[PDB]
Amino acid sequence: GDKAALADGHDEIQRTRIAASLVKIGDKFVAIESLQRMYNETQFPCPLNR
Amino acid sequence: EALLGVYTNVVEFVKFLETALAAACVNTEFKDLRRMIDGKIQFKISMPT
Repeated sequence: GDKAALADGHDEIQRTRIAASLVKIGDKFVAIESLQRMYNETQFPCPLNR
Repeated sequence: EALLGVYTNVVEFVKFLETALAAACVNTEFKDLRRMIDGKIQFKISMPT
């Protein structure tokens, strides 16, 4: 019963079709990303490059 | 004595557009090419932040 009220945002919210990259590790699916485009175009440093 | 065979060569015509180097350049015909002084290329680089 509590799950019906714990999920207070995510009943009504319309689903959609988003594209990215996926992978299988064990039995838990991970999305893989790179942040090239957000920090190569604009002469700002990528925060992952520690 | 005799003349058995008198033989020569033929040079087969090889033009430019038939070679696949012509995929590395974009050929535009132009007529009066001595009349030109220069060309100009006008870029526009926008850049977000």
